[PDB]
Amino acid sequence: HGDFRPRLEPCSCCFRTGAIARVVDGVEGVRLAVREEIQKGATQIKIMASGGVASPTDPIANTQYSEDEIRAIVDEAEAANTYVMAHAYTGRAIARAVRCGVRTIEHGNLVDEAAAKLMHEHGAFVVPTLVTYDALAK
Amino acid sequence: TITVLQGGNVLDLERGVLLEHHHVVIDGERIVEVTDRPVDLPNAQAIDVRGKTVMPGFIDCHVHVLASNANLGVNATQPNILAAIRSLPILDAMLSRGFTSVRDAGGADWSLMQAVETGLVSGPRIFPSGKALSQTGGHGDFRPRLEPCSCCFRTGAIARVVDGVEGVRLAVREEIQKGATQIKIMASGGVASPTDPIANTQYSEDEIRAIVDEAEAANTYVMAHAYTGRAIARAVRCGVRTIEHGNLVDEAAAKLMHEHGAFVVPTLVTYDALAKHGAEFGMPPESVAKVASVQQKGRESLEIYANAGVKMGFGSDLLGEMHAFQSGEFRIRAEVLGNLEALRSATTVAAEIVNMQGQLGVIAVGAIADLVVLDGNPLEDIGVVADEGARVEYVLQRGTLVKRQ
Amino acid sequence: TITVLQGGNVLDLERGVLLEHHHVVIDGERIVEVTDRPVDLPNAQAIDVRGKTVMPGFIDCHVHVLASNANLGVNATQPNILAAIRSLPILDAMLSRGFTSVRDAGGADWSLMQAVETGLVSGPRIFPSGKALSQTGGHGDFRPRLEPCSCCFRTGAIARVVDGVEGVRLAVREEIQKGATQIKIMASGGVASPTDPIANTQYSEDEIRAIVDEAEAANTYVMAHAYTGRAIARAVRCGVRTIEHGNLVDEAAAKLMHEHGAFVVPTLVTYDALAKHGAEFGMPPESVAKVASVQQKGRESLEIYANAGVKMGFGSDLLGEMHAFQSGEFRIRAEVLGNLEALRSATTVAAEIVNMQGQLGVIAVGAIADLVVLDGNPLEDIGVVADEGARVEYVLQRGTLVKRQ
Amino acid sequence: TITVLQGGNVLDLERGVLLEHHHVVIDGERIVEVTDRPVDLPNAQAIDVRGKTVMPGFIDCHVHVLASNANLGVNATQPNILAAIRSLPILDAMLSRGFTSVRDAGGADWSLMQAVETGLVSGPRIFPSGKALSQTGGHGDFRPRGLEPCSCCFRTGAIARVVDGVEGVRLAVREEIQKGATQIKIMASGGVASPTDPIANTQYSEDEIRAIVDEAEAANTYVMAHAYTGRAIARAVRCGVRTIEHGNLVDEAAAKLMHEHGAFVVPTLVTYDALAKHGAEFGMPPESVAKVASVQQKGRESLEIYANAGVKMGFGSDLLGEMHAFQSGEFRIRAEVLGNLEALRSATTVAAEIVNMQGQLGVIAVGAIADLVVLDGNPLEDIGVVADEGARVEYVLQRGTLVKRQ
Ligand SMILES: [Zn+2]
Ligand SMILES: [Zn+2]
Ligand SMILES: [Zn+2]
Ligand SMILES: [Zn+2]
Ligand SMILES: [Zn+2]
Ligand SMILES: [Zn+2]
Ligand SMILES: [Zn+2]
Repeated sequence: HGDFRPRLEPCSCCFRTGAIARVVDGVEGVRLAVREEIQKGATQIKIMASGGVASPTDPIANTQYSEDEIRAIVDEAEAANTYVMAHAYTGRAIARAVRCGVRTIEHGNLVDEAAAKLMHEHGAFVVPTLVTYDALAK
Repeated sequence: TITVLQGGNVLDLERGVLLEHHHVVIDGERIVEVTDRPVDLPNAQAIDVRGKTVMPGFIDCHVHVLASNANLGVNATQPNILAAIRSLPILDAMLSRGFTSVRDAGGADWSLMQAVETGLVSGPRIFPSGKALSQTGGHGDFRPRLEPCSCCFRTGAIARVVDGVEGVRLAVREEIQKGATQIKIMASGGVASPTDPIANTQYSEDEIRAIVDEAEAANTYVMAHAYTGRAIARAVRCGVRTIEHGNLVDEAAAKLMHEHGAFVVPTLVTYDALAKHGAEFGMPPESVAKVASVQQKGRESLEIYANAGVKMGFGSDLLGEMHAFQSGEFRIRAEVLGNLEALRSATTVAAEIVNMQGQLGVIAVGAIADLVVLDGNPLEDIGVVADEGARVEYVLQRGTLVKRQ
Repeated sequence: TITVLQGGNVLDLERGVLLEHHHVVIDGERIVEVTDRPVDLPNAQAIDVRGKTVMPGFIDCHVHVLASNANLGVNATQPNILAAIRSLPILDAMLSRGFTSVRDAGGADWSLMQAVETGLVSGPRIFPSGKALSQTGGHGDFRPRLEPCSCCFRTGAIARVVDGVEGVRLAVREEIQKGATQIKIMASGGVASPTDPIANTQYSEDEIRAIVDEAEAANTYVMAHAYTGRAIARAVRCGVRTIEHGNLVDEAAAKLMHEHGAFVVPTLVTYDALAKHGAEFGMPPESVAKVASVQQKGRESLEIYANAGVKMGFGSDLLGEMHAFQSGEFRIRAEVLGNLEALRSATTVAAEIVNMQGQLGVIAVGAIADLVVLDGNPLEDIGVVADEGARVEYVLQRGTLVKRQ
Repeated sequence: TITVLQGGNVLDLERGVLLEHHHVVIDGERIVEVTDRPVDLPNAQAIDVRGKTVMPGFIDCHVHVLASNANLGVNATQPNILAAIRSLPILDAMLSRGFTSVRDAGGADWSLMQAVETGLVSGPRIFPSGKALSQTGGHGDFRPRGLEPCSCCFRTGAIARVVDGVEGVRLAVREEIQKGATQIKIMASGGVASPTDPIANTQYSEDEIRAIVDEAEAANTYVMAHAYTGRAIARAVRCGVRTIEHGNLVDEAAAKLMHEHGAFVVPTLVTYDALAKHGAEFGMPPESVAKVASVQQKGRESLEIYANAGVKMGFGSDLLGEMHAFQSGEFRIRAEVLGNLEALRSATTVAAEIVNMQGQLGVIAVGAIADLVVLDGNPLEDIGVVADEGARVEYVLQRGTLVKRQ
């Protein structure tokens, strides 16, 4: 959901201040990236854990990151006494993310009650963002 | 507007009969009516299909559209534009043979699939794998027996070499970003590659599992090249959906396959072709050495699969000028299982493999209008489909008529 | 075997007259006889050409065969196999307009050349430049106004970016290894690039001299893109042999060009097309700001060149769907210099540019059978050529007949 | 629409006289009339400038807009988005003092230029250099005497980049021009604000400099060059650099050579006074303030040498950090040696020539761009009406529109 490359590859050495996301894969890759972000003084960690609307190549129904990666990220955030926030639409995408230990779910427009129940139980929060969809409608 | 195939004998595959003098009505790209009514045609393109079999367009679940010559090593090193050009005839010939859809097993990309869909290029609908994943020294590694590798994708390479869990994870995420519809791996040694004996397994289980997971994360599946029962069993246990070739199964592995709900796509016709014109068409001499063994159990494997109840899809896997023999696989399969089965393999079972059950491989209301009009009855003579081409005189694709023969 | 175009009016260009009812005799790929003899036809393919002009195939000295859309930036970034596919119509159309040879000004390679020569693909013989050389921020640099840089050659890319004496030396050596027939460089600001104003020069004299040398070492020459008299003069003084566009010469630069024996290839049609459909066909707004100025002196320059006695070749340089207007350059030139000269630019002078003196661009004994058959006389009505292919009904290429219209 | 400054005393600079009660009529972004012919347009938008001097807006030929603190080492290492933010008050303040154009001498890029031109940000028009070119250990190289690691990407707070070698510089110039520099800045000498280079010695080979000049000329611009001594100056000019920065230690030999080649100078005397008082105080390293003692001596003196050899002089300040406030003081310093006509010429007619905008800026004439300052008093007799930190300028107009009311 953060990869804005159109449908060749090798990206990009260094960070543009206009960039929302960075692209990192792999357990050691994410682990580092979280440590880098916390060093640079983030207060919490955002990940994309499902497809979205604003990115070119990902349909919304599919999931992002392995459970190993997400678990590594949640651990590195907890290690710095903070939490992970996670962008995620479907109940399938939410449920996994929550059980990997993420604390807040962003958007969450397509929950079933099963995933909702799991959220409540784990004590995870949701941050709906309904207004953006009406604006992107018009 | 709107089209009617009138007076045909519509092949219904789940009941296993022709339905004579049934009309089929196409609106846009979809089939709207199948009936033996006198039908109410005002502004319909009538095409008269009296006493000729009309069946769903064929689906081939294992092609390499870009294999324009039998030495895959030298196929990879041909210049890009030239690799692309040489695939254009291959795509045309397939379509004229009745094949309105193909699953490409490494080579074709999303661009090629777009080129047929926008109509820039004549061919079957492509379901591209992107590039097959291969471990180092694997069935996709075409380096001879020193190697530093190679940081740019040649458009005529069938495969790419990637090792390790994060390596393969990233490669799948790449391939799906570039727009693969499914993921191909090499889970065993093969024939067309320099260094791997056929009995050996490829990729650890951690690698395969990682790959399967990334495919499922993008709501698709992994197809896996595998010969022996050992190489098949572990691939299926890791979660691969379709097995390619599969010539050396035991019934143990077939039972496991059936239990997991895994498909096979045998490609027997490629071994018969590689037998006759192997070293002749420029495939390296020690690769034709390996081709002797797999074709033996080839027909025998078909029986094991049917006995275990494992669904079987149609596949050629022909390379280079041997691409002509594509339709002969129908015969090969009809000789072992009934020619009802042979036709089912390329239609209903196929459509399921590519997740288009109800969309392709069946003449029914709501389905896509990918039709073949056939001079004769395939249900009694398999030769009407299995003769290089010959006896197919209409090919319809997504509503429109693309071949008149 | 053997072919006769009988009873045509053969255009002889150095005398400037039609030769009525002269038969032309083709054996293999070569012209064997040109005569008004009743000719001794036993087994020849007679094609009747009574009352129709037969002239050499046209040679366009500046095309971009791969420029399939007007934004050369986005052209570069389109997928490889698509870039290749999309050039096929472009090549086909050029030929059917009567162009049997093109010199490609960056984009096309040896593989494309081969595709047409082996007859895998329809179109003109190509004299490929490989990739246009361009300094950073130069006319072939398509990055917008803090830049990371790439390392693999996209097949839609017109240019590559190389700087430094050694860098350009290596680049020339590389291009010729890959099979370039001549070397293209950008020696000045242009129109189709984002960051360079047209008035300024590109590459040091050191870099250009090195490039020319590496060219000459492979017994070929350099073609140079250049507008103003200042940018031109220094390129000629470094020893570049052809000068592309050249819209803003003064007579001091023209005189020098004459003195050194340097050609020009103006490309006037492309500015008229970019005038009408510039921002309309997807070329960036600040590039069409730059197209206003160069077309002004465009026609005027031809007179300057003619006056100082500088040999002029035919060039279109059209991009994207504007490729159709190719023949229109005949009109534009015929309106300023006679339509003799206009025809000379695409035949006798053109062949000299590509070093095929006596091989192409002349109907004579021993020359290559690249013929156009024309319904009308171009020596009086230039429109019989300059009408997008309307009045050309036969195109012969290396002996064989390729267009019947 | 249309604007009139009415009844102003229009400074004409080539004659050196006020023209009292002349009206100046702006249409769009251009000046269309300077006259005393009563103007008849009610549709206009008018501003009463009775008994007030209206002159062209000032141009400063040497600033570092991004130098938000006096330690250029630590300026380079500040986070990007902060580096940007902190330059906004600097820009806004320069504009209020009457500077409507500035030539940035490394730091500011094309993005900043755009930000003011599209009006996203308040400040003078910028003529960006991008980044100053410097050799290793050069006036641009802020690495301590170690060492030799490091550096990947361009920090937006960095004044310079280090590049060495003929091809290296050639490529760097092309890069800088592609990124949208209007001219090229190089260090051709030791300096004051860098750790390792004593001011006496020269920087860059003649091959390097001459390659730099060529690439700049190929892009129809010029090279500006930082140099102190007559030795360092002469060779720079021999290699074809068009303007020389600072130049505090000329001999009349170099000056004469400068006049001959048509090369300009931009002294920046004010910065050395500021670094004298508040040098080590505002956080510039203790051995950089050791170097500042010497250059200010010959500073005032050099002005006379330049005048004598007839070498054109442009206004420059080159202030760092909070010392940015002293910008206008450079007028008084220059007035005290050469006439205050000359002081005003340096920031107008001469400056606009330096930035190749002769006739476009620095002159109130028909067809020129409407960059105007309205001044309470007459600078031709009291230089303090300009040299007193924004005190006596109550109107600033930029490309037609009014941007400061004070
Ligand atoms: Zn989000
Ligand atoms: Zn295979
Ligand atoms: Zn295969
Ligand atoms: Zn050009
Ligand atoms: Zn061109
Ligand atoms: Zn300086
Ligand atoms: Zn400075």
